[PDB]
Amino acid sequence: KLTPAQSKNPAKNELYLVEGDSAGGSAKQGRDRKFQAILPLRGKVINTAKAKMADILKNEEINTMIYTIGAGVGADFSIEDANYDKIIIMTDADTDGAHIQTLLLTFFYRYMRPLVEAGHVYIALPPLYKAYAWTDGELEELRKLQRYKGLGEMNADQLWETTMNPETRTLIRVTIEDLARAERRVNVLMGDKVEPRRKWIEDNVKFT
Amino acid sequence: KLTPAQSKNPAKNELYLVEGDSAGGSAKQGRDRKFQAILPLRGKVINTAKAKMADILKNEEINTMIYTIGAGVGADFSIEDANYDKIIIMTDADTDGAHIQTLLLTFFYRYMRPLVEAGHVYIALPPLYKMAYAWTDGELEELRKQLQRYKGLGEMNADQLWETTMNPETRTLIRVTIEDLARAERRVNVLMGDKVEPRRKWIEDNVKFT
Amino acid sequence: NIQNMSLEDIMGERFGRYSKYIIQDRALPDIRDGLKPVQRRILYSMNKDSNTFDKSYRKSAKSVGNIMGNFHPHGDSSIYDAMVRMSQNWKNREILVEMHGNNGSMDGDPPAAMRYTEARLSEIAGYLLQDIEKKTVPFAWNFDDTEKEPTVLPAAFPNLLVNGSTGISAGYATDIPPHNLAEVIDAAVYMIDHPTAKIDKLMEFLPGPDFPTGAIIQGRDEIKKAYETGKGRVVVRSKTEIEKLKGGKEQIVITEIPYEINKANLVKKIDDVRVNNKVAGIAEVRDESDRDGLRIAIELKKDANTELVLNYLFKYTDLQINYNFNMVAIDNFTPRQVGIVPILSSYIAHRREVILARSRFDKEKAEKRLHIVEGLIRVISILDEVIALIRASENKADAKENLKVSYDFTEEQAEAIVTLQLYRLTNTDVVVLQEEEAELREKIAMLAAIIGDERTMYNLMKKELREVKKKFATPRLSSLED
Amino acid sequence: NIQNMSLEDIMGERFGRYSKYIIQDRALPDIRDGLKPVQRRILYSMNKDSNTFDKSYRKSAKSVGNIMGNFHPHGDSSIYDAMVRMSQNWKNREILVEMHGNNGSMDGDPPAAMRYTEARLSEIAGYLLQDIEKKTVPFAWNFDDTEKEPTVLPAAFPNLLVNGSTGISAGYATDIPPHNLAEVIDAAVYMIDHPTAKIDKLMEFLPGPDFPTGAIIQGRDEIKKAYETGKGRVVVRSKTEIEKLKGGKEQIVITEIPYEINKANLVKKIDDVRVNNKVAGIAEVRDESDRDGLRIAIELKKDANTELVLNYLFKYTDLQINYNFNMVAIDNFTPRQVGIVPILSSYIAHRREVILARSRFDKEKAEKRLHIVEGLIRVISILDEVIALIRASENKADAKENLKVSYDFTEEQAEAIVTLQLYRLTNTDVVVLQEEEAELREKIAMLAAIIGDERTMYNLMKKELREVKKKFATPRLSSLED
DNA sequence: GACTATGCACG
DNA sequence: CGTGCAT
DNA sequence: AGTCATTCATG
DNA sequence: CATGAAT
Ligand SMILES: Cc1c(N2CC[C@@H]([C@H](C)N)C2)c(F)cc2c(=O)n(N)c(=O)n(C3CC3)c12
Ligand SMILES: Cc1c(N2CC[C@@H]([C@H](C)N)C2)c(F)cc2c(=O)n(N)c(=O)n(C3CC3)c12
Ligand SMILES: [Mg+2]
Ligand SMILES: [Mg+2]
Ligand SMILES: [Mg+2]
Ligand SMILES: [Mg+2]
Repeated sequence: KLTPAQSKNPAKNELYLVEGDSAGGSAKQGRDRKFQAILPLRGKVINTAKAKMADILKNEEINTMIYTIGAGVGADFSIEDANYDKIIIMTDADTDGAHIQTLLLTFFYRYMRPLVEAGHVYIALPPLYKAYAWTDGELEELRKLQRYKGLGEMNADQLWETTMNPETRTLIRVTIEDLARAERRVNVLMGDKVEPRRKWIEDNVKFT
Repeated sequence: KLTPAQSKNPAKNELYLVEGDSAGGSAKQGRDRKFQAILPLRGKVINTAKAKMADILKNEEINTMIYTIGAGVGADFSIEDANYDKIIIMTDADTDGAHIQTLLLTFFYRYMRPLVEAGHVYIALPPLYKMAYAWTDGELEELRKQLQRYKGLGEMNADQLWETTMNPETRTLIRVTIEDLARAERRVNVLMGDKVEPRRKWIEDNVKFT
Repeated sequence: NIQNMSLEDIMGERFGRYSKYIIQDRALPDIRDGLKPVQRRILYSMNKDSNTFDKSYRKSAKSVGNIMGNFHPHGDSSIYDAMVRMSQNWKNREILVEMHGNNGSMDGDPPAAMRYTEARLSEIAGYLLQDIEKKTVPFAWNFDDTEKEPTVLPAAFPNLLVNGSTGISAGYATDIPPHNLAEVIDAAVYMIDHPTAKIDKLMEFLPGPDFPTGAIIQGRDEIKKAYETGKGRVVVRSKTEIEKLKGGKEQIVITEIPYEINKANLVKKIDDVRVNNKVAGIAEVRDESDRDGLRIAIELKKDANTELVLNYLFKYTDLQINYNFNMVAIDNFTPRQVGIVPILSSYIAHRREVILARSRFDKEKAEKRLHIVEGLIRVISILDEVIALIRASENKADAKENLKVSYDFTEEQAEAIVTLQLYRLTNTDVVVLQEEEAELREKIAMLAAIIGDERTMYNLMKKELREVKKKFATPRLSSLED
Repeated sequence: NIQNMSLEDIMGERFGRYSKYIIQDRALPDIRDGLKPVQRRILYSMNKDSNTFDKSYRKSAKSVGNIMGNFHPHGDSSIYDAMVRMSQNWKNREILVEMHGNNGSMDGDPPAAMRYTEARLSEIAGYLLQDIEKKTVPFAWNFDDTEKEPTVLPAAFPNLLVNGSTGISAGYATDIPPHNLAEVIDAAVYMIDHPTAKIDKLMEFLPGPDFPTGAIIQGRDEIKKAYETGKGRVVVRSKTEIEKLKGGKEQIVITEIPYEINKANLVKKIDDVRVNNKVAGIAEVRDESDRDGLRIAIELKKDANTELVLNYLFKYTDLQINYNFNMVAIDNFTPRQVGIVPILSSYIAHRREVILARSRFDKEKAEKRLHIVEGLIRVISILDEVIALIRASENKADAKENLKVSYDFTEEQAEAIVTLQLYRLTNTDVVVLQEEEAELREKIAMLAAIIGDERTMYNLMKKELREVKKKFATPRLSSLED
């Protein structure tokens, strides 16, 4: 299920977590195989705050992540015995894409916090517009246009140019700034209890 | 895989071998569950006059049609033990419908002739046209007096399936009847055999390309 | 090449972006036409493409493709499964899509894939789209920015209650059951005349849900509770008969089952009862359902207590279930838990909006023309000098100009006059044009009145509402008790 | 009730229908445009829908659905898979469909489903359809009987040889390899001048196959046999290099592989040689192919006989394989095993029919216009008299009769005049019309000459083929050895 | 969205 | 075996 | 053309 | 455990 790097190097190597088998393929095809591995997430990733640790373990996407990163899960987790210097979550710049980022992150917080706290978890930002633009702002500079609907409309040449190439890519580094407020936020948005969530949404989401 | 009839009756019970899982479902819905069973054939059927008998007994459909007609296959075939009186082949009226009928028939001939010999193997003729329904371009001109051109079973509702092709008191059937056991061997082997040359020639001699 | 965001920060934007979309634009229906986005697109698209009830069916895949390419930016399976559901008359009380082939069954077996089936809109579906071409409803651009699409349909009948909805978003979910069309309309008509109507009165017209699968609905108190607050547990229970078999045996005969319950799974679950002898006296469970009737027969042993068994089944199977109302819908962009009254009220508000819009449009058209027809009537009176002036003109632009300057035509009249084909000059019958001038005025009067008189408008609304009911009404299927 | 039928007789009737159908309408290409029916519908449909190289891409699903709904009545996987191959530039020498997104690789991994990808016609596809709108090609009713579709495309270049085909029917199969566009055209143009040309001479223009995957083709003698009989067995061997490495170790490097071979399986089947130590010397197998260049590194041990290894691999893997020509195609509705001459002649024949039809069409159009223009020129000298005559008529038909009778205009002229918009009486400029008239006569002449003189027609056929070559020409990719 | 099995002709 | 339109 | 997993709220 | 639009 995993497409691994060519040589083992826990100081360069990178694990790309890609939404969907299809964009999985384009990443497998556009990457630099020497130091870039590909793990396609095929479907919506299990919620690790809501589910039983029993189920969390029996989960394909979840096992192969533990196994591929090879650093153990939860308590028995040693950042030392890792496999990658960077773990990169790459999804469509669409809402379900965001949802997926959300679920992966709650897994990495609840069961590999060290990894997140050590700044090894990143988030690839695919271009929003076609030259390329990421900002409704750059788009103006550029106009002096295909609105991308997901990774699946991108050629492997373009993926690399814009979002896999360390030289040309714009990344997000996920940091834990206030351990207290982070656990609050994660447990609210992703937990078993609905009402705190609804409330959160009413108070925070602007329906207009 | 199989959808059994409700009451076991080697005198009335029908076996409907239907092209594709979906039309098989449409049939499962429009059948008369008391005596009509449904065994979907999921894609093109193996050519039993071309393949090793090993790979033939490993085949999902073949296996499951030998073991539900319950008479066994080959030499060990006892017509007396069979579980249905009528075996009905129901395919689209399209060309690959034609092809499947071919493939199935060559199976019954090769490995269950007693069945074909006894006049127990039929072919359902679904209607070609709806204006009411018609089966013959001629029947069409009569209805035109007082048009959907069906491209397969896929576009018929169970209600319609029943009314025209599954209802015993409404449907036209074709009864496969071996007239001359000698000619029928040559015919099956030219068309379905492992040897290409004969068949290419047969096509050249018989098929009018216009 | 690298930017830092906090967990609390990213986790926030992401879940917010998603939550919002899933609420406004996925799982929950608009309170006015009772449709979720996917469904609205299915209908609008098929309709734009002339794929309607009076015309021949199209391949399902063709429809699905055009929805995807034009309006809905999501999986084709989502779109098709949506389409197939609108075609199943054991889920929709009034079905919006007619589909040929295997579109499923009450045994929950899989529908033929979109390569096999064909579809058109149902006739009633027509009425959800009625007058869409008259600028009666807000449009917006599609993702492509190549096409405008409607954000809500005209809705010549109140679909949200007739067909219901379900129902799973983030922070909110939905369960609205089907209701009888004639009934919902009687209530709406009443509420038009009596804005401040109370539930107790409304329920005289709209007594309770009417499931397409029929059955028995028990609990007038909880029904009322739901119509008031949008929440309520009600009981739904199978229609049963007791046949006497030979040998002092009895047979329980089921003929309608609860909404959303899989017939085939039921029959199995009932048999598991007979097989484990959880309760005593079941002889055989036997589905006898055919293409034109639902019928499960439970044969009992001689000397089995048939009430004891029937009760066991109602309790420990889905032969009887609890239906929970949970009426959430999208009102003014936001999720809103709502009962019978804000629903009907919103439907009405909307129909008002539509009818005004519709009437402005029609009247705008009759004006534009009535205006041309005056122009022509005058031209005839001075044909000779007008041809003379166009002859003098240097080109179209100048001709229109000279027409305005010398005879006080308006641009629009100028354009009409100047684009007449020569053979018009043969006609000097003003009288016919006057009959038209008249019919147009008359028409505009009637229109303006609607726009400018609230009562006159609402009467229209009622007239139309009743037409719909006369045309599509059918009898109740589900019986009510308490 | 029931009708009797013989097994002998039924098997004959059914397989006859299947055989015929799968032969002429599925698996084998038409000898003129080199397309299987499904390929032709794909192009014709995408083109009808303005899904062309110069316009934006388009959800693949939208396209597939329209194809399925209007023309090709089969599975969508068949249709989409066909459409994908047409976009894969390691299968087609000159791809006919451009496709954004994962459309496979040489490693054979699955292309994104039509849910995900977007497509449009390649620019060259344009030329296969050139003049489709000018009655240059025989049309037929679609299964619906709702829309006519082409039975062959105009083919502005000889696609059968450029992109090849393959190829499994009943009684027949086909394998025709890709060819260099510039070469094929050169051959064609020669044969146009020299109808009786023999293979030896054509091979000075069409030396042999040009795979888009490159490599080395070996067998000048078998190539001739194939170009003559339709059958032949040539050899294809991978392009390789040797790189000297640190430590005095050498390394084999493959940069091109044989047509229709899976890079991924190859590499496995090669590392299986290493692993079974089938030949001595292999350190490591390594795929190093990346988005811009194929590259398989075979690293050897310290003292290893590199010419030994390289040979063993050619012999015992697919680093070298045999391609078999089997050139079958549909000529006059029948399957014909055919070689380079039947093919090109058929192409020429066809291009002849198109150019003739095209010209008949354009001429007729031009005469009609000329006729009108002639009428307008008279009308100007009698503008007023004509206007007066129209005024004096009673209606449109009366006007035309007075035009015919009083000034000997023709029905078609009268209609033109009588349907002019009023503003035209401002543009009363006869010189510009006389200019158009001249331009028109000149055009009609040029066109009449083509229709009336074979050699003039063949010069066009040649002029044009060269325009295409100039525009789409590219270097050979496969090298040839004998 | 991957996987699974067939036909048909051909080395 | 593997190819490519079909089921 | 079925099979397989997951999300989200709910009782 | 299902429900039904999504991946
Ligand atoms: C059924 C069936 C299969 N199987 C798997 C088992 C096999 C056995 C022989 N029935 C049937 C199978 F393995 C693959 C397909 C298939 O790829 N595409 N595109 C299809 O449309 N179908 C449907 C038949 C048309 C498939
Ligand atoms: C992947 C996937 C599945 N599975 C089954 C295995 C499971 C693994 C565990 N994630 C993935 C699955 F079981 C079903 C679907 C599906 O129905 N439709 N319509 C889809 O589009 N997909 C693709 C994900 C988008 C499906
Ligand atoms: Mg997406
Ligand atoms: Mg078919
Ligand atoms: Mg119960
Ligand atoms: Mg070899």
